[PDB]
Amino acid sequence: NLSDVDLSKYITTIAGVMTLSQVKGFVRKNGVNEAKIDEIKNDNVQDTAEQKVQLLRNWHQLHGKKEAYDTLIKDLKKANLCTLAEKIQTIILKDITSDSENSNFRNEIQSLVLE
Amino acid sequence: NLSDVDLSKYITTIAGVMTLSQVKGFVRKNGVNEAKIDEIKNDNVQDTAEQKVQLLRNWHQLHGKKEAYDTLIKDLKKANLCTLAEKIQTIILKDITSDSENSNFRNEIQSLVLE
Amino acid sequence: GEEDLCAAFNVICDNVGKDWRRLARQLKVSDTKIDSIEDRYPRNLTERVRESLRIWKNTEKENATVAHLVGALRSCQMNLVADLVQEVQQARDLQNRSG
Amino acid sequence: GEEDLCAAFNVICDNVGKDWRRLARQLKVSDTKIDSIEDRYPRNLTERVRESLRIWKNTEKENATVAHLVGALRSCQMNLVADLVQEVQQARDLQNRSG
Ligand code: NA
Ligand code: NA
Repeated sequence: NLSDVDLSKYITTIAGVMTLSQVKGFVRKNGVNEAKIDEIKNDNVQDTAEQKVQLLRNWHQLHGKKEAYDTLIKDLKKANLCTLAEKIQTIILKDITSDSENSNFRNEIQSLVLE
Repeated sequence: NLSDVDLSKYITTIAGVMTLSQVKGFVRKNGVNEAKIDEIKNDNVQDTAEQKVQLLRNWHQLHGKKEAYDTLIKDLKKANLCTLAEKIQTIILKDITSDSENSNFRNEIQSLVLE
Repeated sequence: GEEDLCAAFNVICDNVGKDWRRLARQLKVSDTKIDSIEDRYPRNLTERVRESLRIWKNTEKENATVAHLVGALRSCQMNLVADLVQEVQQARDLQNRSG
Repeated sequence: GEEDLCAAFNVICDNVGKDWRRLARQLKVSDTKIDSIEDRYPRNLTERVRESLRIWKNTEKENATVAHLVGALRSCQMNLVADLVQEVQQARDLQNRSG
């Protein structure tokens, strides 16, 4: 009855934490051929959010849990690690080249890893 | 009566968070000529800890508070930022290249910034 | 906070399933409540999981943290789900700044 | 913890001076105690500042944090001292791992 609503809420949550290109990249690596992508891309020309959800939906219904988990977790892990690296580098270069105090550095880092 | 003990406790604290080359670099930039450094260097051949303290002592008794502060704070800020950059880079490259989970990342970052 | 716990809940709901009562127990959800959740939502396993979490959030207004959700999951050997919740939370932390 | 607060105290003691009573007040040190600190140590201004801090540490066994020392300092516009205390603490954080 609510199987598909809960699946939708879940896949929407993953969609919201990935960019369209990032989703396209991931699903391409894990069994969604450029055929299916284009079909999805032309069904939602205005709606890029729905594009990500359909792409992930198509990917999701192709895989054993252990594979779907490992693959997605790995993907998010690397994306996270790159963004952390970019954001922390920016803070550091900003503060290392400033003449004022940066009593905000600790707070800044802590917010990037809030849990 | 205790002016010099408290000045010693303070300068020892700063000395403990700097390397001998870092202290030598700092005081050189802020008015302690290579003369005074060598005189200090040969008075404590065995004791590198005391070298740092004498070096800082000599520097300390040469400067208005506003200048002593700004220069020392700036120096510690840059050294801290460099060491953070190195340490965080290592965690990120270690994790980004691992196949296992690294549930430790947040804790790792948090420790670096503990206050 | 609010939206973070929602994100976590959506991940957990659609991925826990069989051993949800084990998870409810770790969230210090009483058996008196777990019996009633079995009664309220006999149809969907996913709906039972959600209400268990909702009770937990109402049980600590200020201390209902994702960090503690992840502890709960890991203590019931639901590690892959914990991993995914962590990575989504971390992803979300990195958007607040950019987005 | 222990050694961290020492390091902070050593920095504060030798750099506060004139407006120490202002700082004592921010650390919620009673006037009844500040009067007696003026009596006990009339000679050295640095010794008066130290005892002020010692009372504050004894006033919160578990909650006497360097973070709150830095708040105290900043609320008295002793920002350069606060800065120094923060940087020393940060330096110390980065040695625990290496050293
Ligand atoms: Na991560
Ligand atoms: Na970096």
